[PDB]
Amino acid sequence: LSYETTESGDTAVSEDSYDKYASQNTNKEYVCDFTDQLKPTESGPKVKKCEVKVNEPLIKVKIICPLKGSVEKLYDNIEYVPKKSPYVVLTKEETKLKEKLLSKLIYGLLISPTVNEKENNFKEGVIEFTLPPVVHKATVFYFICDNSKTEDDNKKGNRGIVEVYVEPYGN
Amino acid sequence: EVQLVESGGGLVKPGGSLRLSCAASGFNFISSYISWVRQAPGKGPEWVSSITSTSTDIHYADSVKGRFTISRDNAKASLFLQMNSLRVEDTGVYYCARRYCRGGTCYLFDHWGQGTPVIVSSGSDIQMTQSPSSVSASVGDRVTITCRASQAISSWLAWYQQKPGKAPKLLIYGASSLESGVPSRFSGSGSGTDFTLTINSLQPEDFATYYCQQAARFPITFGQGTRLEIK
Repeated sequence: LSYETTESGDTAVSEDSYDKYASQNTNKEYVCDFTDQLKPTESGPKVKKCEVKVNEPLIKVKIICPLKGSVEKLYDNIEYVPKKSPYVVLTKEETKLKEKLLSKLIYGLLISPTVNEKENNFKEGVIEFTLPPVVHKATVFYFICDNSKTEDDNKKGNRGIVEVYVEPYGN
Repeated sequence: EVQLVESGGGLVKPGGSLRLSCAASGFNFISSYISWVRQAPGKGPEWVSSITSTSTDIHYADSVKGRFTISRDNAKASLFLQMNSLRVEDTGVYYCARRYCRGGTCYLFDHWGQGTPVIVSSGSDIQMTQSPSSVSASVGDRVTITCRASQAISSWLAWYQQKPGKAPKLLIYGASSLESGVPSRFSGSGSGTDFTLTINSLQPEDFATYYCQQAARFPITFGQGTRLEIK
């Protein structure tokens, strides 16, 4: 671990310039899908920020990140961080993001080894984790699905950010 | 029972036209990514064209751009390649092969059709090199095939087996990972630009041609293959 990056990175973009949207909540399971949000645009590289706000128990979080070659030429230099998600996340230490094991952050958290019979890892498209029934103190951690370095003609991909703001719930 | 069947092959003269069709059965065609892949005489496979399931994003190879047109019909689980302004270099077997994601990439092919031949006659990119060109070897020996890329591709390299008369079949992905069912004698190794395939003990069924393929960046690319012959 011990990898270091920042929200803005090389995009040279401010938080006010982000295009912020909330997760498509689907009953117990909240979802942040970047399938169509990161394709190279002419006005790129934009920044898409998906905000997941869990204020209730036993919420499953699912994050979709398109893969190298799912479509041709449009996700070639795609990178997802942390590479060992969801078991590793990103926290705000100082103003620079650092890697942390998610089980240390939240206790009782349950990560299924497989998702639809394939590994629970961004390398297979999607990651999932089920928050426990009790969270004692507010926690925030981030994921990254960044296609900003992918260039097609004059277009450039976007950088995807997943903010997971968990508030205290339970006794 | 995944099945892809090609049709439309024939003989045409330079400048002529032809139309290929691929019939699919045994899987969800609406969620599948299917490409056309041709193999000319004495050459390894060459990606030609692909189309997303929604038909929104289409891509062609440079050699066939402006002369070929791809299309699909989800309801009838069919894929069409309309070939116009055909040239002698367009001669070869034309496959339709499904795309699947293995490891990190989806620049890999799961199932191939039998291939419909196309005869055209009247009388920048990653170059993959391979070595040797052919080996003949006894049962129980050790053979090592090499594959060199013209650009860095990390471990995004696959190996395909093509037994005489049949389509290729993926054996290794990620340079060193074995697909389901591949025997243990098959070994993969390498990273960056130089890669290697090794069969520790040659059994009679290993008789075939082995192609390497970079799954790193568009466009997909194969090597010229290495023929392996068991004596």
